[PDB]
Amino acid sequence: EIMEKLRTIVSIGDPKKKYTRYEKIGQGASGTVFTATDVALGQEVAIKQINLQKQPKKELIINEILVMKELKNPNIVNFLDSYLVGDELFVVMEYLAGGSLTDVVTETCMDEAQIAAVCRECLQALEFLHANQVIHRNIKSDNVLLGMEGSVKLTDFGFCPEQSKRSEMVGTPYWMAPEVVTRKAYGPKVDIWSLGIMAIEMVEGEPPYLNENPLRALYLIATNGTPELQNPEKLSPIFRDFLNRCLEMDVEKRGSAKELLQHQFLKLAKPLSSLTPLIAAAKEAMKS
Ligand SMILES: N[C@H]1CC[C@@H](CNc2nccc(Nc3ncc(C(F)(F)F)s3)n2)CC1
Repeated sequence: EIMEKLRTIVSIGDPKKKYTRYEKIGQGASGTVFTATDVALGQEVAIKQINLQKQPKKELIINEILVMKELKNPNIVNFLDSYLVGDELFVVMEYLAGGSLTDVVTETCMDEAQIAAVCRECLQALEFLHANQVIHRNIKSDNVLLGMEGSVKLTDFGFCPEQSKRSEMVGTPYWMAPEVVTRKAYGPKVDIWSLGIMAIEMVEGEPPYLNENPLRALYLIATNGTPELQNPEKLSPIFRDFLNRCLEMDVEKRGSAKELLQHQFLKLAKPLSSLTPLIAAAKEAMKS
């Protein structure tokens, strides 16, 4: 087969002439991710190189790249373009110079206004994914990019994780909502849950359940959910309220993305340029 319908996403041309100074940045289960420079625009991009030959049956399934093509939003890392050489698909996406939310969380302390900005930006992205029936599933520190000009973007989701029951857990899935860990049918609002968790992490410098064995963490998530703050009184009442609405254990009561964009806590937001000192400090701390 000719893999039809590649026509819909591939542009003509050699991606090794359109882009230069490739540098490897991420191996990965089916994907090398490079960084590189557009020879015409100067712009830096991420390029995922995919061997369709080793793409087990996942052929039209992996033209959910076409879904990436249709669904574009300021608060996600967007598809830019794609090229083909032989059976190597190069997918070109936005590159954001900055750091991950994790790095900033580990090396700086954030105030409530800056946390309010991040959450605002994350909720805009969520609202978008949700209106288009995408659940992200992995809303963690590690999948938020903070841009040196104040951009916030979500990263590392599909749709268009499942571990055999017979397997040990090694990692703790600290971000996962209750209804997820007990393997019930779930919806969008799990992303809200996880955002909740992520907000705690921005305050505490760390995720919940890091002192915890994975199976205990699972249990606590199912029975208690709302991880329960080291020192509540440290947080403004409005922020705790925000947390509460995100971390409501009954799905129906927990807030939607759209609801929560109207919550009073996002009115604290500082402008996004307030995130840029956070990044510079994180870069400085990591020169080790
Ligand atoms: N899934 C997480 C997000 C990617 C991250 C890679 N490191 C990094 N560090 C500084 C800036 C930056 N910007 C990016 N823009 C686009 C990008 C790609 F599309 F590759 F994800 S990474 N990325 C580590 C784990």
